[PDB]
Amino acid sequence: KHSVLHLVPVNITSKADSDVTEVMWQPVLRRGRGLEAQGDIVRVWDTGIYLLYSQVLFHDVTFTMGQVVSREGQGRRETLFRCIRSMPSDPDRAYNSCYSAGVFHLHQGDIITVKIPRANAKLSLSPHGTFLGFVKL
Amino acid sequence: KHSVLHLVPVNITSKADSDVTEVMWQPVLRRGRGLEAQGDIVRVWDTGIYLLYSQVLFHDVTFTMGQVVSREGQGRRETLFRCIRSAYNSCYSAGVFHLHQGDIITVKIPRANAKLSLSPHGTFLGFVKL
Amino acid sequence: KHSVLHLVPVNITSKADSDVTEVMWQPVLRRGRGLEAQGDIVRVWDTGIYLLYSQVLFHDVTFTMGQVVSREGQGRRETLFRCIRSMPSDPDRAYNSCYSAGVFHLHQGDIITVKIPRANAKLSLSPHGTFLGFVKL
Repeated sequence: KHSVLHLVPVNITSKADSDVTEVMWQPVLRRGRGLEAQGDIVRVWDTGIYLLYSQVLFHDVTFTMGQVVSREGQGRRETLFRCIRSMPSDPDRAYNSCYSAGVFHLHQGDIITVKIPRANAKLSLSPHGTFLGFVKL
Repeated sequence: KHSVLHLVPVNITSKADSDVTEVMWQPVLRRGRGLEAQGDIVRVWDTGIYLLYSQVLFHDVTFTMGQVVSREGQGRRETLFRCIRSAYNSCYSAGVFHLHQGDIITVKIPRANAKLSLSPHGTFLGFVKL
Repeated sequence: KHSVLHLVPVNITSKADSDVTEVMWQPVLRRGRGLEAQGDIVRVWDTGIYLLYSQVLFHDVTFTMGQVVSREGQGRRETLFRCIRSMPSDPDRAYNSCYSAGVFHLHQGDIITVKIPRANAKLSLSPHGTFLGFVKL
């Protein structure tokens, strides 16, 4: 039976003079031990091929938002995929979700990140609006 | 072999909405018998972990729309995932969830008389047991 | 171990009087031989049930936009799924990734196309923004 992990937000973080916002994740479903949430990143322990999906629900008013999913490993940062979505100007209509997913080879030791490249991004903590998960294939 | 069900619309529903618009679903691809379409709902007969995806293609032009995918089991109703958006506009989302025998799955658009497309390649619903 | 294919864009074909734009793909992740990328289309050699996903990032503004994923097989073309957005009013608010995916029975001898139904559509060739993939289930 395949290893899987579905994660939802506990809170959002944004370092001082960075222009980055990330999510502190918590597991709500887990089978197997190939994956482990460790705060705002997810560590891979079992080398192999994984379906990886990300949704973020944005409430920002700025031109465009979108999250970047990348894998740190082997001295590199590699971008796996990115979701881009344009935002309305009207602020009471800023409720837009961005879903992307793909299949990628991950090695044990790799760190997976989900970054939104603005500071203090207005991201929903709602577990059904913003989430992240994994299925070993 | 993984159990699967891929479903496409046959119709929408009734005037007075209770603030919701729904879809009658027709299976066009199946493997295994642990999932069953019962009109506007899908029943889960085999407890397990499932990929569940949903797309809805809107013709409408209002506030926000999007769809709410939920499960109701022994006692309690629970939102699994949602797609939100602000003349043709598709809204896709998906996730992996633990579904229980006896579960009713619903896909509800939370507005009255939403104009939804019945194109089987614009609005659809699916399950893969993992 | 399930067969898989993650593909990224090498180029865009678009015939002078055809109203359509296609993507030439190349695999960056491959397991098994049941699928074969070929010019602007993917051939299916191993009959089965497949998860298929597609994202396109559009450079275009002022165009109602999205992609069509289809198969040709036993005599006739068939639309599997599409993604669609209205991407008009404001040109500074145009960028949107369009993602869709589904599970489909593919037959040996099937060609899989991703098409944008407009002449000379401007797409990002970015492998993080535009991609196609397959997982046999």
